[PDB]
This record gives sequence, C-alpha cells and structure tokens, in this order.
Amino acid sequence: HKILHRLLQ
Amino acid sequence: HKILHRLLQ
Amino acid sequence: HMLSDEQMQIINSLVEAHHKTYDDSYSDFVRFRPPVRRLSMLPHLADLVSYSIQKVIGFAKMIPGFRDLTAEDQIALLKSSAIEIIMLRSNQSFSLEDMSWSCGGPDFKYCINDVTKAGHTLELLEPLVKFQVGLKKLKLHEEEHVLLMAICLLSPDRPGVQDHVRIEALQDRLCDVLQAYIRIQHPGGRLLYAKMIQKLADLRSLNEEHSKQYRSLSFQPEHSMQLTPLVLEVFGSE
Amino acid sequence: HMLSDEQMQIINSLVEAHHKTYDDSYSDFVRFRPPVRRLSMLPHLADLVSYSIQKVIGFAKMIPGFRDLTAEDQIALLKSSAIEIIMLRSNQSFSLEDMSWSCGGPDFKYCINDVTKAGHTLELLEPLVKFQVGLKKLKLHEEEHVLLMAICLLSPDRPGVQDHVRIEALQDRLCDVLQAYIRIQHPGGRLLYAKMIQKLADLRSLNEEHSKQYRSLSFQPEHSMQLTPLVLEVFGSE
Ligand SMILES: C=C1/C(=C\C=C(/CC)c2cccc(CCCCCC(O)(C(F)(F)F)C(F)(F)F)c2)C[C@@H](O)C[C@@H]1O
Ligand SMILES: C=C1/C(=C\C=C(/CC)c2cccc(CCCCCC(O)(C(F)(F)F)C(F)(F)F)c2)C[C@@H](O)C[C@@H]1O
Repeated sequence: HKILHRLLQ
Repeated sequence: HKILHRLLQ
Repeated sequence: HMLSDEQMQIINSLVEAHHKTYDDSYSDFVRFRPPVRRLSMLPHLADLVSYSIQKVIGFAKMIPGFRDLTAEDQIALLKSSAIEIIMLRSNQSFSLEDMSWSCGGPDFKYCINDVTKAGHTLELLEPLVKFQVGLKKLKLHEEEHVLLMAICLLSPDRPGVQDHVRIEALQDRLCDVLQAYIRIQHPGGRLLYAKMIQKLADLRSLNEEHSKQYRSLSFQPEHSMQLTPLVLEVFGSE
Repeated sequence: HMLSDEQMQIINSLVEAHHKTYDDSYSDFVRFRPPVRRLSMLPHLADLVSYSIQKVIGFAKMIPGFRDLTAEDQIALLKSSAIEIIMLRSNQSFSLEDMSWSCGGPDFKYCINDVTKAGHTLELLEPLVKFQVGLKKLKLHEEEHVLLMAICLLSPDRPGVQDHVRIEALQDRLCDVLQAYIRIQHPGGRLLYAKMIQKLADLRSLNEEHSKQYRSLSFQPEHSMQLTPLVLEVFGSE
C-alpha cells in the first residue's frame, strides 16, 4: 500500500 | 502483466 | 444538558476538516478525464472517486484520535470505509428534484444512467439512490453530517482492524457527541440519532454490493486499466 | 534491383497498421486529463503516453511475424522498446520551426518546458530534441518510418527476450526490406540506411536516460499515483 502510507503523512 | 496479455489478444 | 468543551472541540475540528476537504463548487472536476455519454463513463467516475478518496483521507487525518492509531489500522479503516464515506459525502451534491448528483452543468450532473455506463448495475444503484433520498430527508445539520462520516470511519467491525478496543473508544466518544448534539441543539430531533445509526447499516449493505461489482471490473484488464492507482490500491485485495 | 512480392507485402501491411494506429488529427487528446501550465504536466503526459502504448501494441500485433512469437517475448519486446517506438512515432508531430510537438492548438503544442513539468530533466530532453531534428532532417518516406519502427520493435538485444534467434530472423528480413526499399525507391538515399540504423543506437541511449528518470518518479507515490496502470505495467520492473 505505497500510496496510502504516503497520503497518510 | 495482466493488461499487456489482454491487449495482445 | 450542555455540551462540554471537549465535545465542542471535536465538533469544531471535524466541521473544519470537512470544510477543507469538500468544495461546494466542484471546480476540480475539470481536471478529470471528461465524461462521455463499453462503459463510457468509467474513466470520469474513476477519476472522480479517486479524487474523493484523497479528500476522505484528508478528513480522516483530522478526526480527533485517528492520527494516533497505527498505520495498519488507519489503512484498514480507510480501505473498508472509503466507499461508505464517499456515498455519505455525496449527499451534499444529491438533489431530490432530479434524483441525480448535481456537481455542475450538464457535464457533472450525474444521473443514475451515467453510473450504469461505469459498470454498475441497478442492484447497487437502486438502494444507493433510495439511501440518498432518505438521508436527504433527514435534513442533517452540518455538525451531524460530519459527525456521522467520522462515526462511519471509526467502525471497529471492519476487516483488518487490530486495536478494535481503542477505535471502539474513539467511535463511542463521537456517538456521545452526536447524541448530545441532537438532544441539545436540534428541535424535533428526538428520533434523529436512531435513524442516523440505521443509515450506517444501510451503508454496509451498499458497501457489499459495490465491492462485489467492483471485483467484477478489476478482474477485466480492459476496464481495470481505466482505474487510477489510488482506486486500485484502496479497493484492491492486498 | 526490384522488391519481391513478400517484401512488398511486408511494406503494405506495415504501412496499413501505422495508418490504423496513428491519428494525424490528435483528436483523442481531448479524452486525456487536461494539461496544466510540483509537476503540473505529469497527468496529461501520462495519459498521452498511455494512449500511445496502446497504439504501439496495435502496430506490433500486425508486424509480420510478431503475432507468432510467444507471449513472453512479445511482452519483453514491448516492455523494452515501447518508449523508443513512442519517441520514433512522435516525430510525425514534431516541427522544426518551433522545436515542439504540435498535436493541437496551444493546448497540445508540447514545448520542451512542458515535458520538464512532467518530471524529466534536460539531460533527457536535450538529446531527445536533437534526435528529433536529425530524424526530421532525414525526411523519411512513410515506408521507411514504419519499417524503422518495426525494426526497433524486433531488436533481439533486449532484457527478457528468449528466442533471440527467431526475432533476429524477423528483424533481418525487415532490414533487408528497408535496404531494398531505399536502394530501389529513394533517389539520393545511398547513405540513408546507415544514418537510420545509427538512429537506433541513439534511441538506446535515450531509452536508458528515460528509464532512469522514470524510476525516480515511480518511487515517489505522490507522482506514481498520477500514472495510469498500463504505463505502470509497461515501464515497471516485474
Ligand atoms: C464522489 C462524490 C460525488 C458523487 C458520488 C457518486 C455519484 C456520482 C457516487 C458515490 C458513491 C458510489 C457511487 C456509485 C459507484 C461509483 C463507481 C466507483 C467505482 O466502482 C468505478 F469507478 F470503478 F466504477 C470505483 F470505486 F472503482 F471507482 C456513486 C460528487 C460530490 O458530492 C463529491 C463526492 O465526493
Ligand atoms: C506520444 C506521442 C506524441 C508526443 C510524444 C512526446 C512529446 C510530448 C514524447 C515522446 C517520448 C518521450 C517523451 C519525453 C518523456 C515523456 C514522459 C513519459 C513518462 O515518463 C511520464 F509521463 F511519466 F512522465 C511515462 F513514461 F511514465 F509516461 C516525450 C504526440 C503524437 O506524435 C503521438 C505520439 O504517440
């Protein structure tokens, strides 16, 4: 889940 | 590569 | 008989987050792949939902207590609840007069036939629309709408959650805020809380029917290539 | 001194495939996410390239002999060569007068500064533009352009290929067609074949620099979420 991690700061 | 297979008929 | 400060701060900060994450003008809809009216609407709706998932994530990070959960639970909660929060936040654009989502002129007016052209059958769209009218008839205050979205997002009964005690606690405080709010701030709301919590059970049922119909799209590479990566990650099975 | 029938049929069918896969009006560019002028251009260019990969795949399937390769080799060839074929097919829209790709009005006129706003530095765009002018100065016939694209696509020296003997054979027949074509059909072309094959070595070098700069994008989730799935699959490392 690379993208959700990033979006979750 | 699910998508290339499909596009390659 | 009177909301505490902490119960007021939870409302204040939740209302602010929704004001930051929800544009009433829908102007960013011109950055999406245009709608077309074989599944003509799928690229626009994929874009629209993908944008919405980004907004939901922004709401979530400001729900008091969410940020302090573990990254796993935050993702678990987001992954299972995203479509319910989107269905919920979409009511702000839903209109009872035309039974569509009016986010623009003829372009971003989303009839029921348009969402069919994105791969979904009436077995999802029939309950979803009726859910929207019944939610619309509640004439929720902004505080209630917001509180309901955050209560949805903090359900411990979701696949993946681990610390379902600590998010149970967060959801409990919010339910308490919503009941306090209705009791103190909403004339004639004596029955509102019960109907609202009933709407969450409706959402579960819509969520199932959506994930079933999505699974059908995502297993056909010709349609799944029209999805965005965020959509694929959030509704994917990993 | 005269092309055989089989060498004519290879030209005929290759020219037809490019006519089916390349719209000179660029009208489908209005289905892409619009260009914006933080990487403002990445969503449009991702869409543009993703569409182009679909067109390249369509060309490939009609190259005499390609369809009879194994699915592995077809993908191996497509995955390594896609950007070179896109760079190659893009010359048809390149214009020497303005040093841009003119596929529309001000919207789809792609300057060099626009591709920067999509995450690529001058170390890729400087050789790519000069490659385009030198390719443009060759004033290739349609038969040559097409033949060159198919020769690029049938390089055995690519990561993944297995039957590099049988695609070596296919590429050899095409090189023979191109030399026969230039010798018989192009006055003053006595030197053309050598310059064209020189352009393939240029493409390898552009291909490396692109894949290096792409790897940088695809490891930053904030930009890789702007890519399409096809792009992610074709330029990905799996
Ligand atoms: C989003 C929002 C709006 C409308 C949502 C609307 C009505 C147009 C909706 C909301 C939930 C569900 C549905 C049916 C299935 C959707 C399809 C998704 C999808 O299944 C796809 F695209 F593939 F088909 C998925 F998930 F993959 F993207 C509609 C507009 C505005 O109020 C902002 C607000 O945020
Ligand atoms: C495609 C075509 C055209 C122009 C191509 C042009 C000039 C605008 C191009 C061609 C190759 C290379 C480059 C630089 C890097 C691109 C960026 C890609 C990418 O790195 C991204 F988007 F992420 F940045 C990738 F691959 F991921 F998509 C430009 C227009 C028309 O002639 C049709 C024809 O087919």
